[PDB]
Amino acid sequence: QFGRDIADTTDAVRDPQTLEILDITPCSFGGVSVITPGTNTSNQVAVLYQ
Amino acid sequence: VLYENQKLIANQFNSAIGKIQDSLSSTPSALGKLQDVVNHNAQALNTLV
Ligand SMILES: *[C@@H]1O[C@H](CO)[C@@H](O[C@@H]2O[C@H](CO)[C@@H](O)[C@H](O)[C@H]2NC(C)=O)[C@H](O)[C@H]1NC(C)=O
Repeated sequence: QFGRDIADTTDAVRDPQTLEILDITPCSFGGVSVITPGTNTSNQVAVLYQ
Repeated sequence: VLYENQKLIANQFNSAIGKIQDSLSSTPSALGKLQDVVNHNAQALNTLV
């Protein structure tokens, strides 16, 4: 019916309406970081996605 | 003693370098610490999940 992996997480699933199989990959998560100089110097910042 | 034995020292050093180049691949258990630390990191990350 459905697959797993080493980390005990679901990776592949089979729909009932078709004999095909659909893979599962989680939505892209990631931390955010703020590149910045001193606020005495400038007010601008740069956004970095990890 | 270096200047009366320069060719001998050069030959010994080159033979030792070739020997250690062969011995870094011949012995399989010569990389204990790096493999252990990366395997420990992988296992500690796996046991949390
Ligand atoms: C469950 O319903 C789906 C949706 O109709 C079926 O999928 C198709 O159904 C049509 C209608 O007969 C067939 O002609 C196709 O061959 C079906 N496609 C596939 C891939 O099966 C599905 O067969 C149904 N499940 C059953 C009847 O067990």
